[PDB]
Amino acid sequence: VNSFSGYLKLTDNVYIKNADIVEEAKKVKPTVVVNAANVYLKHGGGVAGALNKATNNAMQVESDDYIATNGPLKVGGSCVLSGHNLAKHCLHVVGPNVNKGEDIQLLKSAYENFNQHEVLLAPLLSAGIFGADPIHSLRVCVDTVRTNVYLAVFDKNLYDKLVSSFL
Ligand SMILES: O[C@H]1CCC[C@@H]1Nc1ncnc2[nH]ccc12
Ligand SMILES: [Cl-]
Repeated sequence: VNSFSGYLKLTDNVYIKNADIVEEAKKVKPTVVVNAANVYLKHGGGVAGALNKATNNAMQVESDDYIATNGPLKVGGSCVLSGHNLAKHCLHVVGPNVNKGEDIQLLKSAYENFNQHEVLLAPLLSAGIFGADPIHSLRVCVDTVRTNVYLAVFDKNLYDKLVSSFL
């Protein structure tokens, strides 16, 4: 039993809700919140900009030190950093950005990072301003993640579309 509330159950391990991931994180304080990161951990917009804003830019400060030490992530890769005031940990995961020409096949690799954590609050990778089809992202999530994932979908219209079209 966990404290996630109001989710629709899609499969044995995947749950979905129309919610602002920032407000959800502040309520649940999950062990792991997933960020929709880029390889530079430059948290400018979308989920990343919103999460970082909610940390008062502490996420960005921590991320800049991470990059200065380690260099950029790989597309499809991840790193674990602090969750600041939102969660114990933030798993920064880089899905391919279609608006940069990146290989959509890398979306499965991106979701594989979730399997290193027993429970996660997460967005749909590569959706939104990353330019992929969210229906496809949900399908890859369900077919790749085996741990317990609670998906927050900001856009109510998209949420309803994702539920109604889910196979
Ligand atoms: O699932 C994500 C992945 C792409 C579209 C969805 N959008 C959001 N859902 C919830 N909170 C959010 N805060 C900022 C953006 C956002
Ligand atoms: Cl977005």
